[PDB]
Amino acid sequence: QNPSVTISVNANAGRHPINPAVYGLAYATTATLADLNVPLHRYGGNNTSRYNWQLNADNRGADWYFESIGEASSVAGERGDTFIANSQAAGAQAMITIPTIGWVARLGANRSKLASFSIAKYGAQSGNDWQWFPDAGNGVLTSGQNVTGNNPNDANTLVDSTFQQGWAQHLVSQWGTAAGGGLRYYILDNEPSIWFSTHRDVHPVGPTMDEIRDKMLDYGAKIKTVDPSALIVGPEEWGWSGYTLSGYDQQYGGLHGWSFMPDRNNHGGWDYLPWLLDQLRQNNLSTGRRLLDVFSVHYYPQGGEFGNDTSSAMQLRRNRSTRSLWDPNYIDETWINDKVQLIPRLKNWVSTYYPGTLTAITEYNWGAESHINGATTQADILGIFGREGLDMAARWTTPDTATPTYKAIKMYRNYDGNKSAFGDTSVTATAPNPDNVSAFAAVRSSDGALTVMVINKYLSGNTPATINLSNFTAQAQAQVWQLTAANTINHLSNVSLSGSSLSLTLPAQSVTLLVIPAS
Ligand SMILES: [Zn+2]
Ligand SMILES: [Zn+2]
Ligand SMILES: [Zn+2]
Repeated sequence: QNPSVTISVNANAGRHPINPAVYGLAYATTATLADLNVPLHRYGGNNTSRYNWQLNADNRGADWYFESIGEASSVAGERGDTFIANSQAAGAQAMITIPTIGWVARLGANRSKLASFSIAKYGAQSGNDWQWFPDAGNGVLTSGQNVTGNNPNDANTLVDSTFQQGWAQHLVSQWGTAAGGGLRYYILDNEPSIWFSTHRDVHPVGPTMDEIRDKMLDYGAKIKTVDPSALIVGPEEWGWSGYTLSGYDQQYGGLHGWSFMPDRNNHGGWDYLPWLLDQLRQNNLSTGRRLLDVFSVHYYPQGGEFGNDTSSAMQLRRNRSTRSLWDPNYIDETWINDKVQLIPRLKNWVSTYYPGTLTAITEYNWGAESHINGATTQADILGIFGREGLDMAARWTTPDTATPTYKAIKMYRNYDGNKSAFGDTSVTATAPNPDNVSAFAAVRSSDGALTVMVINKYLSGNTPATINLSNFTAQAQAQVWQLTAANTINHLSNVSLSGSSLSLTLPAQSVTLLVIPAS
């Protein structure tokens, strides 16, 4: 039905390891972490920036009327300990976000809720938590203008690095050091550059690159001192603009155009993250101690695919927009309007401004989770991650178990229900056009088997495909597992060799895994 495709896989080219940390997830259950066989679990997000560990509570920020709400438990840090217990109960490494913003939540009498923009204290506003906290306004006047001189102490308390160090001490005491099997990843806040938006109530002015640098040096030292075996992750920036412009400049730009970036101008025209990395590198050179271990950013496509729009046009965009993660000649079809090639960009930035620093995308989501288009896209993302050498990744939230996207992940980490996974040694696999059909390959170390994932992104018609192998002696038959809109991981009939190649027909919008044993 569709034009035939030839995919060549050379087990001897592009050889490099695939860190299983690329299959990371945020907010999943022990059951899911175990079923999907994911080794990384992330506790992060907007509210985690306002978490007070001694009170065991946080502020929802712009997400929910800037309300300070406590957890049921009054035990300092139980949220974190419960998160960690659930993670290792599934054999997964946990990541805990440690506030750096300073203003964390505090509570009222008997752990009662507090609000940063009390309507009674600041006047009528365009929004409020009418159903659960009517006095909690959205911080916007009826005129549409933001409320301004609000007192940050209304629902918060100013804390510092020594305060957070205490949490690290609590963590190490309860779980041990990282070297001993305790918390391995400490994340420094969340999307700091846009604190002036998400955490407007407590940080109305965007942070300069100086203040983000100082906070990482400061908070990073405190944590390393408590646990030198632990790994620090940051800066968790939000997206494109936050890669070259500090929060101060992003905000300034929004208010006066982009003809003059003050913070950038005071730093020799340097780009934000490159400068931050270089700045950390210099400090590492002066003290001889590494404070940052993993360079992390978040990335969500901007063309509108993040959501549930499953029209043909959007599905096609999802088939393409995925290039922004690796393709150097792909201009993002959005306001970004530039060649982002994320992973190569992150790798080059680390290699150029702070060698030895790992790379990660701690937040991403291409949408359409309950739709096959979302699954082919997710499977595409996972393949790209392993091929491009991303060190770690954390999908923003875990897809529902009934979803086809959930299976897409499973196709890589537990396709047979036996925890069998995609290979750990990436090898070259080239497809003539990833937009309609992409492929990824690797060689498993335990089995020695060659695993080849083929994604047919075409919206209709069967697609005949032939896989040509190079430098791999395989048995006469390759196993086949497949996923389609039928939302079921099917174990198809084996396919036979025809020398050093195998052919098969690929259904439209499908994820097929080929397990080719060695010898
Ligand atoms: Zn600040
Ligand atoms: Zn304690
Ligand atoms: Zn400076």
